[PDB]
Amino acid sequence: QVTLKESGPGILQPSQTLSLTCSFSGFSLSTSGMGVGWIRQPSGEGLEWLADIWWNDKKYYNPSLKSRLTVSKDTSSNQVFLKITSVDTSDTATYHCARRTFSYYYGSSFYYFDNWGQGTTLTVSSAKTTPPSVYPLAPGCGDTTGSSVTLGCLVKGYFPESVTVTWNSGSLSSSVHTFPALLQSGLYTMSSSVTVPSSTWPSQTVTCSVAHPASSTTVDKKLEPSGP
Amino acid sequence: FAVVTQESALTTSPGETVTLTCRSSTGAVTTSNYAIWVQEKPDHLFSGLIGGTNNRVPGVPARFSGSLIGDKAALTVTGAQTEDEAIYFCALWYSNHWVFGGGTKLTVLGQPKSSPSVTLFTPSSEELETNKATLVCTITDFYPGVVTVDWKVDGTPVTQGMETTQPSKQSNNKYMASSYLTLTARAWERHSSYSCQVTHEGHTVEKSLSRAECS
Ligand SMILES: N#Cc1ccc(N/C(=N\CC(=O)O)NC(c2ccccc2)c2ccccc2)cc1
Repeated sequence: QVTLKESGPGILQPSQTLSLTCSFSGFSLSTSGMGVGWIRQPSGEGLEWLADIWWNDKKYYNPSLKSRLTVSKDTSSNQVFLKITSVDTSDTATYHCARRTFSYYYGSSFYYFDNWGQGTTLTVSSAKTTPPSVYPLAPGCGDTTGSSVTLGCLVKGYFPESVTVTWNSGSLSSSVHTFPALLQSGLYTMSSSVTVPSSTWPSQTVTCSVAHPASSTTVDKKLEPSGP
Repeated sequence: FAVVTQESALTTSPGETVTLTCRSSTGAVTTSNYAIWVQEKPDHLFSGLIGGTNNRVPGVPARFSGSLIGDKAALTVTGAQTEDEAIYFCALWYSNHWVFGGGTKLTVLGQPKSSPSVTLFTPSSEELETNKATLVCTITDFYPGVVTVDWKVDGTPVTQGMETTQPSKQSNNKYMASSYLTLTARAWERHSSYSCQVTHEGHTVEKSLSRAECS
């Protein structure tokens, strides 16, 4: 039952120090061939390896991050640590720790990245908690005609993340497509669209409800037609 | 400091054999680079596949094999299955550090190709009040999950302003994505034609707004 679970702050101000912990189960850094690695996935990007620390205390680092990175193990408590100073905007990503395994088979060496933790997220924003701005996305001209009509809601400029939107149509607010956040400038931005047949709007009342628990504020916006 | 390259996307069908590659910008990939292979499933789910350059991690399906073909490290999946649709990464070792590739979006056709359903929204009056004008262009029900968003104004291209999201999977296992074009209330009122050019499977699906519409 090999398990890995990372722990961190979540949000951070630029310049501050990051402190990640990787608590694990099903193995020990006392035994040979064992070690843990640190990898991060920058939002909208690929993977970027950070550091490796083995049972014999051999540490390996990312060349460009060297001066800011420091990895260390606590075999006693069964956890590994990672400190990253002068954290800035480029450090917002989700951090993962993975079990490193070493095998020396017939002169041949093998190194693996087998078990991975789900991750912990970090947003290095200087911004203070801000409520979301909600704008109704009514259908413009050109294609106002047609079987069904798609409406929407633009949720803008808020911090930190986590916002839930709920649609309320008087018939069939069926096709609801909620889109992921797109952190523009320290504040996020997402969208949600719902689809209803062209005979249930403006007739039936459609309203999108927005919630930002971090700020507790809630917004109800009615979708009204766009005219001349 | 080398650059590791992998294909961006590959499409295959259940029962087929597909090979993905990993190349080093500094020359040939040898056993000394100890190529690794990992798979990324939606919602931050990573699973290790190949170690050494051809050794499998215990527990991994026997259909994943790894080796060196020419100057590159390869990953073959013999008889691809629909649950194999995911993103694959590869890393190489350069004496004292690891460097990951860009990853490959692999699509195993569990249903017929589906074109994108595009919709372009104009700036709301409430937003225009604040001197900002956001354009929201939603794209849904497309498959394979690879698309390309292009914006314009009066027919000429835009090179500053858009931010498209990475395609998410829907319940129907189809993908969706969203792009935004941010302008000022001024730049919006100084042009008449706006379009969202969406490319999927070679073909283009352009949407458009004209500020002279609605009478
Ligand atoms: N991932 C990874 C990785 C880690 C270490 C190595 N190192 C490597 N040699 C050179 C070096 O340490 O600089 N191979 C190592 C090795 C070094 C450190 C930790 C595990 C293995 C080794 C040790 C003992 C017997 C055979 C091989 C190579 C790849």
